[PDB]
Amino acid sequence: MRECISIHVGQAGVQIGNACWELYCLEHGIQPDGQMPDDSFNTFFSETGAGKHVPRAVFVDLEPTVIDEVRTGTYRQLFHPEQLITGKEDAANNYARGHYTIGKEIIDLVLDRIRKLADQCTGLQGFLVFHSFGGGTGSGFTSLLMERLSVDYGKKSKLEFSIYPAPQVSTAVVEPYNSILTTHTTLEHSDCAFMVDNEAIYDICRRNLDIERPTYTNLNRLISQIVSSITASLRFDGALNVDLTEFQTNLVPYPRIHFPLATYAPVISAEKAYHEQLSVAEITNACFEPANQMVKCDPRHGKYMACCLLYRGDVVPKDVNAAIATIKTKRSIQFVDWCPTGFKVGINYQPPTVVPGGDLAKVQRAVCMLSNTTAIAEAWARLDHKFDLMYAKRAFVHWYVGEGMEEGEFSEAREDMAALEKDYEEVGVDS
Amino acid sequence: MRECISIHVGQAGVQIGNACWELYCLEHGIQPDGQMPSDDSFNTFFSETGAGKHVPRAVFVDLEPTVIDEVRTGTYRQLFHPEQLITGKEDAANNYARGHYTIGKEIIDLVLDRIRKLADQCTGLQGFLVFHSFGGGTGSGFTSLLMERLSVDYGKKSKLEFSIYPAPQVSTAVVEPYNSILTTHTTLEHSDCAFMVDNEAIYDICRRNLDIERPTYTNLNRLISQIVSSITASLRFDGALNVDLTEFQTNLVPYPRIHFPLATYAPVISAEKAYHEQLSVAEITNACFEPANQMVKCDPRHGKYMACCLLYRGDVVPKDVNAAIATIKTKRSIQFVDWCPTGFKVGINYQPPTVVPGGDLAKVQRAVCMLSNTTAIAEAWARLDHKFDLMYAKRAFVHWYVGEGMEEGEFSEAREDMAALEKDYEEVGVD
Amino acid sequence: MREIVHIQAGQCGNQIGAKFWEVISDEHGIDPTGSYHGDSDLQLERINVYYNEATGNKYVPRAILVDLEPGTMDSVRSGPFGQIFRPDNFVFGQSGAGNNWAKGHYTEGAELVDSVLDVVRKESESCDCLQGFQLTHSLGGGTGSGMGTLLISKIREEYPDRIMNTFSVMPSPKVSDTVVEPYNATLSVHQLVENTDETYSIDNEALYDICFRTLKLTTPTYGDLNHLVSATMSGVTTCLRFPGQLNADLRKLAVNMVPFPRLHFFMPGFAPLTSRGSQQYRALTVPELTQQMFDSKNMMAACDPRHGRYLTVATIFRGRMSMKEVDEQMLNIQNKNSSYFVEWIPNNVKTAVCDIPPRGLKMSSTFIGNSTAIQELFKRISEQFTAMFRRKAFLHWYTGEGMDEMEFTEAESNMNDLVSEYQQYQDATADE
Amino acid sequence: MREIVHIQAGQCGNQIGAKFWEVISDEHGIDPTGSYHGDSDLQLERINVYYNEATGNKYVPRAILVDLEPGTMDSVRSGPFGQIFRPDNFVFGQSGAGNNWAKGHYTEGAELVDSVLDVVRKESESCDCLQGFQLTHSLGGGTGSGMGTLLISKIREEYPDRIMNTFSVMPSPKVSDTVVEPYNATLSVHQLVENTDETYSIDNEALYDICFRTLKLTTPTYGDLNHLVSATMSGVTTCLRFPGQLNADLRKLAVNMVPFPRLHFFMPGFAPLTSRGSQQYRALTVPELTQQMFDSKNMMAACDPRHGRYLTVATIFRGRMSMKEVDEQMLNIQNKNSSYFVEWIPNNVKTAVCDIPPRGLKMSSTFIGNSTAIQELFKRISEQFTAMFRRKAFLHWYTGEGMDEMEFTEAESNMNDLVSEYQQYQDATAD
Amino acid sequence: ADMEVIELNKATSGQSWEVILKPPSFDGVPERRRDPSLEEIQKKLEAAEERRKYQEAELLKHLAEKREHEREVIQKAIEENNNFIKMAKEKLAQKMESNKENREAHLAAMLERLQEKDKHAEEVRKNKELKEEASR
Ligand SMILES: Nc1nc2c(ncn2[C@@H]2O[C@H](COP(=O)(O)OP(=O)(O)OP(=O)(O)O)[C@@H](O)[C@H]2O)c(=O)[nH]1
Ligand SMILES: Nc1nc2c(ncn2[C@@H]2O[C@H](COP(=O)(O)OP(=O)(O)OP(=O)(O)O)[C@@H](O)[C@H]2O)c(=O)[nH]1
Ligand SMILES: Nc1nc2c(ncn2[C@@H]2O[C@H](COP(=O)(O)OP(=O)(O)OP(=O)(O)O)[C@@H](O)[C@H]2O)c(=O)[nH]1
Ligand SMILES: Nc1nc2c(ncn2[C@@H]2O[C@H](COP(=O)(O)OP(=O)(O)O)[C@@H](O)[C@H]2O)c(=O)[nH]1
Ligand SMILES: [Mg+2]
Ligand SMILES: [Mg+2]
Ligand SMILES: [Mg+2]
Repeated sequence: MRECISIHVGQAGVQIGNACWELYCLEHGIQPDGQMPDDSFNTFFSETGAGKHVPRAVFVDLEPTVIDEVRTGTYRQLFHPEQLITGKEDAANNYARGHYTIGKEIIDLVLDRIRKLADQCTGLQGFLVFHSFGGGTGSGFTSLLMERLSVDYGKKSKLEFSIYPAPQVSTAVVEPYNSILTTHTTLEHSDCAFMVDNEAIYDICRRNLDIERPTYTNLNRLISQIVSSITASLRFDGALNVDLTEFQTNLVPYPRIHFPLATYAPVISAEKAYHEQLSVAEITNACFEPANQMVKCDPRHGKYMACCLLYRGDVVPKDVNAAIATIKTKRSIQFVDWCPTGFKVGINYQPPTVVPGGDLAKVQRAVCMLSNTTAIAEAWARLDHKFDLMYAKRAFVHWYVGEGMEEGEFSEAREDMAALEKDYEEVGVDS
Repeated sequence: MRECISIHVGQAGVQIGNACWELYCLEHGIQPDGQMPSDDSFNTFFSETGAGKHVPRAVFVDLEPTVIDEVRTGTYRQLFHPEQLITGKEDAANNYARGHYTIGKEIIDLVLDRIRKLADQCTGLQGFLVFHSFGGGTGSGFTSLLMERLSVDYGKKSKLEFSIYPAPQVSTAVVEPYNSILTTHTTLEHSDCAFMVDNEAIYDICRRNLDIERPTYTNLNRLISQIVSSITASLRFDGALNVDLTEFQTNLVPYPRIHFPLATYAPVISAEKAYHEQLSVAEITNACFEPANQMVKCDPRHGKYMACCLLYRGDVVPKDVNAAIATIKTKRSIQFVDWCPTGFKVGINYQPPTVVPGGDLAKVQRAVCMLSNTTAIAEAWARLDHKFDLMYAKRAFVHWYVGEGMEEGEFSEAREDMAALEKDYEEVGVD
Repeated sequence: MREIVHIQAGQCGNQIGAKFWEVISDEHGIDPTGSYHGDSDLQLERINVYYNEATGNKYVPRAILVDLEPGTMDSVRSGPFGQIFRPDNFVFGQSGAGNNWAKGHYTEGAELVDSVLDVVRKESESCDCLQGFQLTHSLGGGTGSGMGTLLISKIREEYPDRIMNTFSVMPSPKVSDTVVEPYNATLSVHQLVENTDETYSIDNEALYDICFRTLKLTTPTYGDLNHLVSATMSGVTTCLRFPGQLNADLRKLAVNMVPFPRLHFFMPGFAPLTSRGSQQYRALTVPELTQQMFDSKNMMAACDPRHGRYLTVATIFRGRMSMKEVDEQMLNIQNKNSSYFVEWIPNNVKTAVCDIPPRGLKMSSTFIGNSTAIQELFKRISEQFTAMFRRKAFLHWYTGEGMDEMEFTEAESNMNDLVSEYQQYQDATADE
Repeated sequence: MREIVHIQAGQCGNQIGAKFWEVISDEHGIDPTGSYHGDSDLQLERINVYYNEATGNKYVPRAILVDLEPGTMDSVRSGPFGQIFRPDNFVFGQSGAGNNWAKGHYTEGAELVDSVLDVVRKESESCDCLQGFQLTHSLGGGTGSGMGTLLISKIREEYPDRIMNTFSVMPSPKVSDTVVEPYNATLSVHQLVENTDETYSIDNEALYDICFRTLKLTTPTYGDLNHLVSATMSGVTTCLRFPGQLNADLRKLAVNMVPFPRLHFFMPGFAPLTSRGSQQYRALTVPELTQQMFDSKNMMAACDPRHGRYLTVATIFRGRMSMKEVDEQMLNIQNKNSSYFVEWIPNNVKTAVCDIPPRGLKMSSTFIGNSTAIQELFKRISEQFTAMFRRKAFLHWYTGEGMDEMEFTEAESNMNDLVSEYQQYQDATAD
Repeated sequence: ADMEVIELNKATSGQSWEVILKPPSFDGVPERRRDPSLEEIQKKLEAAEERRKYQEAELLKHLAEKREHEREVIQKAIEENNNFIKMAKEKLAQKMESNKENREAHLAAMLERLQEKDKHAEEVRKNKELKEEASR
C-alpha cells in the first residue's frame, strides 16, 4: 500500500539516512532490532513473518567505511545485509569515476536490489534519493542511478534530498564541477528535488543551537528533522495528508523548475525552557524569514510560485487558516501573477520527536514550509560562478578527461545551467 | 335507456371525478359501497351488478399511481371495480409531448379496451364526458390522444369535456400555456361541447362567497362538482331540458368550432354563516348576469350571446322565472347575434340542490346554472395565447417537447389554429 | 419517479454528502442505526426517495461513497451517522488523484470507475421507478472533479433517460486547498454543461463571504461552510422528499427550471443565515424570509442576482405559517422587483410551503434561481483559468497524463460560450 | 584505497626512507621487532596503509630497499629500526652508479631493475586495494635519480591506474660539491613531469639554510637535514595514516592538489622548526602555527611563497587544539593574504586536524602547497644546468653510457616549459 | 311588455320551455373534416417515436466518441512513457560506450609512450656496447 523506496547514495546520503531511519524508528516506536510492541508507517517499513519491521531502503556507497559503521552499529539488525551495498574503491571526488569508471561495476547489483524492493510493493509511489552534490559517488553514481531508474520505471515519481556544498565543511576543490555535472544529467530524470545547503544548516546550528563548530552529526540531526516533516504526511494519517504526487502537482509549475526551498521552525536549543511554546502564527511567520531557510537566498528579491505548509503536533486547521490569511495581507511576500492560489497544507498529530541527547529541544508544534521561489536561482548562480572561474582555465578538467569524459560534456552541462537561470528569470516576469 | 361514460384523466380529472361521484351518490342515495335502499334515470350513470350494487359508468386514468391509489384505498374503494382504475408508473412531467407521444402510447390500448367493455354494457350509449386539466402533461397529452381514438372507434358519438383552465394561484408548471394550446388544437375537431373551468374564477368564488382564505383543490372540486351536477342532473333524473348529450350541442353549439359555453352558477353561500332568508328566483336569476359568478373570467358586455340555457333546481315555479327574465331584459341589453333570437331555453329540475355534509357550501332551496354561448369567452383564449407567444418567440422550454419526438412545426400549427379560433369568435359577433 | 440514487465523490463530496445524510435522517426521524423513531407520518410518506427499506424496521441511504483515497471513507464511517451506510457501497482506491483532474478523469479514476458503476447498477436495478442520480462533489480537486465527471458521462451512457443532478462545489482562492483549482474547475464545467440536467452551483467564495461578513467568523473553516451547504441541500430537496404539488420529482423540477438545455446551473439562496455555534435565535417573519430572494448576501453562489435577470425561480418555505401571507409577499416581491425577472417567461416563480421546519429553526426559506447573473461565477473561474493557462503553468501534470492542450482550449471556449449565452437572455426583450 | 607500496632508492632515498619508517613506527606504536606496543586504537585503524600484518602480532613495512651499492643496505640493517624490514625486500647491486644518471637509468640500474620489480610485484599483488607507490630518492646522484625514475616508468607500465608519488630531494652546491648534480636533477625532473602524479620537492638548499640560519648549526650534517625531511614526511602522510575526511588517500589528495597534470610539484612547509633530539616545554599556539607554516623560513623548498601564488594548499594541524580557532586563523590568513592565492580556484585551501601530535611536540603544523613560486627552484637548477651544458662539460660521462646530447636538450626544454607554465598561471586573472 | 313563451317538455322530475324576448333581426338560420384514420394516427405516433429514438441514438454516438477519446488519452500516456524509456536507454548506452572508448584510448596512449621509452633504452644500451669493449 502507497510505498516509498528510499535510496541513500555516498557518505552524505548514507549518514543522513542513518539520522532519518533512527528518527523514524523513534517516531513509530520501532526498536533497533525491527521489533515494535496508526498503520501508515507501512509505506516506509515492510514486515517479515517474525513480526520485524524493515526499512524500504537501499544504502549504496562505492567505498565500504561509512556503510560498515551501519552494519556494525546500533541498527545492524534493522537492515538486511543485501540492502547495504558497498564496493571497494570510492569515486575520489570525481563525478566521472562515480558515473563511469567505478559506478559501472556496482550499478546492476543496486538495480537488482531496488527491483527486489519494488516487487514487495503493491502501490509503489516512487523513489526518494539522498545524496550530496559534491562527492564523486553522490554526484556521479546518483546521475547514473537516476538514468537507470528512468529506464526500468519510466515516469514513476523520483524525488531528491540533495546536499548543496559549503566551503566550511567541503572536502574537494572540484565540488562545483561535480554539482553542475550531476544537476545537468539528473535534471530530466527528477520530478522534485529538495536542496539542503550545508552553510544554511551550519549557520542555524551555530546561531540557533549555540554549537561553536558544527559536525555532520549536528547537521544531520537537523536535516533528519526536515526530512521527517516532508515524509510524516506519508508515514502517518493526520488531519491533512500530502502524498508524493501531490508534492509535484502543488510545488512544480514547469518540469525544470522543480527545486522547492525548505524552511523549518522552530529550532530551539536543549537549554532555556522559556523560548517556547511558539504559536501556529509565530512558527508560520518564521517560515518567511531568511534565517530559518535550508538554502541561502533572498526571497524578498524573488517571487513565490507555490507554498506548501507541513504542520506537526498540537495544530488546528482554524489556527493555520488564520496564519495563512495574515501572510496573504503581507505586501513583502510576493507571488507570480499566474498563480491565483499558492497554498497547500499538511497537518499531522505527532509533535516533533527528538533524538535522546540531541541538540534540539522538545516542541509542542513545528512546521516545514516547502516553497518554489525564483530566489533559489541565487544558489545556482553562486555554484555556476565557481564553475566558471575554474573552467575558464580548464583547472582540474584533466581528472575527468582521464576517466573518458569529454570537455563538451562540461560545456553542455554549463549551458543547461545557464538555460535554468534564464528559466527562473522568465518565470518571475509578469504577462 | 341512454348511458353516458365518464373518463377522468390525470390528477385534476381524477380529483374532480372523486368530488362528482361523491355528489352523485348523495343525490341518488347510493352508499360508498354501491348499495342503495331502492326514478330509473340514475342508470344512465350507474350500472348494476349481480350483488345488487351500483357501479359508476366511469374510467379513471393516470400515468402515475398516487392519486388513483387514494381512490382504491379510500372511502369509495368498493364503489369502483379495480379494472376501471388505470395507472402507469411514470407521469408526463407536465409535458404534453410526453403524455401524448411517449408514455401515452404505452397505456392507450388498455384504456380503450376498458372503455369498450363499459360501452358493451350500454343499450343506448349517448357518448362520453371527459374530465381533465389543460395544464398537466397527462391531462393535456393523454386526453388529446384518447379523444382522437374515440372518434375513430365511436364515429359521430357525442363527446363533451369538463376542462380545467390554468390559473397561476394554483399552477404547478411554467409550461401550462404550451400544453393548453397543444391540447386545444388536437382536441378541437373531436369534441362536441366543452365546459371550461377557470381555476382563478373558482378560486375567487371560494375566497369571496365561501370566506376561504387559501382555497385548496378540495374546496375548488366541491364547487366544480355542483356545476357538473347542474349540467348532468337532467341526464340522471327524468328532466325536460338537455335530456340527451346531443341536446347540449343542439341547444348551445351553432357552429362546430365555437363549442365552449360559459357556465354561471348561483347561489354559492357559506355553510358556517348566520341563519339567513332563502334567495328568491329573481335574486338567483339576477346572479346569472353577474361576471363574479362565472366559471371562466371574461366580460359578456364585450361579446354577444348565440344561445342561453337556464337550468333551475329545487323549489322553482315557471311564473317566478318568467317575471325574473322580464325584469332583466328591461334593465340590461343581453345582446344576441343577428341570426339568433334573443331568448332563453329554461329547464326546472325539481330534485333539490345537494351538498356534501361538512362541506363549505350551505344547503339551498333553489339554485340555477346558466349555460351561455358567448363570444366573450374568446378573452380566455387570448390570455392563454399571449402567454404562449411570449415564451414561444424565444423557444423557451421547447427542447423538452422536441426531446420527446414532437416537431417545432406542431407548436406553430397549434398556435395558427388558436389564431383562427380567435378570428372565428370575432367574425361570429360582427353584425 | 420514486427512487433517487445518491453518489458522493472525493473529499469535499463525501464531507458535504455525510452532512446531507445526517441532516435529512434527523428530519425523517431516522437514528444512526437506521431505525425510525419519529412521530409523524409525513416523515415516512416519501422515505423511499432516499432510503431503501432493509430487513426489519431499518432504513438504508441509497448512497454510494467514492474516493481514490481510503482516508475519507474511514472519516465517514467514524462520523455521527457513519454506521447507517451500506458497507458494500463504500468504493475506494488506494492511490489518490493528486488534485489532478486528468488523474481522476483518465488514469486512476478510469481504473476505479467500473467498481463504482457495479454498485450504482445494483442500487438502480432494485428501483421500482428510478428518477435518476444526485452527485455531490467539488470541481477544484481531482477525484470529485475528474472522476465525478467521468462517472456522470458513464452513467449518462447506461441511464440516458434518467435525470442527472449535481451539487457542485466551486473553488475559491479564499478557502483553497490546491494551486490547480482553476484548471480542474474549467475542465469539469465543460463536462457539466454537456452532461447534467440540473446543477446546484455551491460556491466556496460565497460561503466564505457569508461566514466572514454576515456570521462574523474571523477564520471560517470547512465546518462553518458545510453548515450552510447542509441547510441548502436540505432546503432544495424538501419538495422531493415530503408530499407536495410543486417540483415533486427531478424531471418536473427540470421542466420548470430549465428553459434552454445548457442553462441548467442554479443559484441557491437560504434564509435565515446562521453559524453552527449560533444556537439562539428567535426571529424571522414571512416578509423577512421573502426579502432575502434578491439579497446577494443570502446567495450560495457569489453572484449578485440584481446584476442579472431570473429566468425561473423555485421558492420553498418551511415551518408553520400562513399560505395567504406567503402568496401576498411572493407576489409583492415580483411586482416591486419586475426588472429582475424576464418578461418573456410568464409566472416564472413557483412557491411551495412545507409544514416541517428544519432542525434549530421554526421558520426557513430556500430559493432556487436560474439567473443570468450566474455568468459572474463562470467569468471569475475563466479569468483565474486564463491567468494560469496564458503561461502554461502546471500544464505538464495534465499533458503527462496523456491530455492535449486542445482539451484546455475547448473547455475554456465552452465555458465562455455559456457566459455569452446567459448574456444573450439577459439582454433579450419581450418585443416578441 | 588501502595499501601504499614504498620504494627507497640510492643513498639519500634509503637514509630518508629509514628515518620515515622509524618516525612512523613510533607514531603507530610499533617497536624495532614489528610488535605493536601502543595504547590507542587510532594507531592501528589505518595501519594497513603502510604495514603488512605477518605471522602473529607482527607488523612489517610494505617497503622495498634498493641500491646499486651494498654499503647502504648494511647501514640500514644496522640502524635503530633496521630489523623491522622484510629481508627479501633488500635488493642491492655491487657496482654503484658513480653519481651518473645514465648508469642508474640505462646501464647498471637496468641490470638490477628486474630483481626490484620481482619484489614490488609480490607486495602489490598481496594488496586488497592498492593505492599506488611512494618513492624516496635524491635527484642529484645516480641510483636514486636515474634508477629511481627508471623504476617509476617500469612500475607505471604494469600499474597504469595507480597513483605514483615521490619525495624527491633536490641538489644544492651548499651540501654537495658533485659538479654533475644539475645534469642528474634536470634529467630526473623531465622524467617526474611526465611520470609522477605528485612530487614533494624536498630541497637541500632550503634544509641547509634552515639548519645554518634558524637552527644555528655552523656545519650541518645529513643527520640534521634528515631530521627536517622526516618531520615533513610524517606531516604530509598524517591524512593517509589516521582516520579523517580530508585527503585520506593518494587519489583524493591529487584531485585536490593538482589542477594541471604537469604542475604536481609540491612545496612542503612545517612548524615548529627544531634540531635533532632536543626539548621542548613551550608548545606553539594556533595563530603562531598558522603564521609560521606560511613563512619562507619554514618552506622545505628554497622558494619564497610571497614571490608567487598558491594554486592549492593542504594544511594539517596536529595536537590537542580548538577546531574553531584553526578555522578562524586559516580564514584570516587567506583573507589578509588574498593576493597570494589564485582567485580562479575558489576555496583552494583545505584544513585537517589530527589529535595525535608527532613525538617531541605537543602541537605542530604541516603545509603542502602547490605554488607558482616553485618555478624559483626549477630556474636555479636550469641556470646551473645551462652553465655546464653551454660548454658541454662532463658530457662524455653520459654519452659514454650510450646517451645522446638530444636527451639533455629535451630534458632542459621540458623543465623550462614547466617554469613558463608556472609563470602563465601566476599571471592569469579571474577578470 | 312583450314575451313569447313556447312550452317544450314536461317530465316526472322536470319542466322546460322557451322564452323569446325578440325574434332574430336577421332571418335565415346561420349566415366538417373527417375522420380521422387509425392509420393516420399510427403514422404520426410512429414518426414521433422514430425522432425520439434517433436523438437518443445521437446522444449515444457522441458518448461512445468520448469513450474512444478516453482510450486514446490512456494510450498516448502509455506511448510517451515507452518512448521516454527507449530514449533514456539509447542515450545511456551511447554515453557508456563513448566513455569506455575514450578511457581505453587514454590508457593505450600512455602505455605506448612508456613502451617507446623501453625501445629508446635498448638503443642507448646498444651505443654503450658500441663504445665499451670496441675501444681501449
Ligand atoms: N550534511 C552532510 N553533508 C555531508 C556529509 N558527508 C559528506 N557531506 C558533504 O558532501 C560532500 C562530500 O561528498 P560525500 O557524500 O562525502 O562523497 P561521496 O558521495 O561518498 O563520494 P566519493 O567519496 O568521492 O566516492 C561535501 O560537501 C561534504 O560536506 C554528512 O554526513 N552530512
Ligand atoms: N380544479 C383543480 N385543478 C387541479 C387539480 N389538480 C391539478 N389541477 C390543475 O391542473 C394542472 C396540473 O395538471 P394535473 O392534472 O395535476 O397534471 P396531470 O394531468 O396528472 O399530468 P402530469 O402529472 O404532468 O402527468 C394545474 O393547473 C393544476 O392547478 C384539482 O384537483 N382540481
Ligand atoms: N637530505 C639528504 N640528502 C642526501 C643524503 N645522502 C645523500 N644526499 C644528497 O643526495 C645527492 C647525492 O646522491 P646520492 O643519494 O648519494 O646518489 P645515489 O642514489 O646513492 O646514486 P650513486 O651514489 O651515484 O650510485 C646529493 O644532492 C647529496 O646532497 C641524505 O641522507 N639526506
Ligand atoms: N465547502 C467545502 N469545500 C471543500 C471541503 N473539502 C474540500 N473542499 C474544497 O474542494 C476542493 C478540493 O477538492 P477535494 O474534493 O478536496 O479533492 P478530491 O478529494 O480530489 O475530490 C477545493 O475547492 C476545497 O476548498 C468541504 O468540506 N467543504
Ligand atoms: Mg565517499
Ligand atoms: Mg399527474
Ligand atoms: Mg650511492
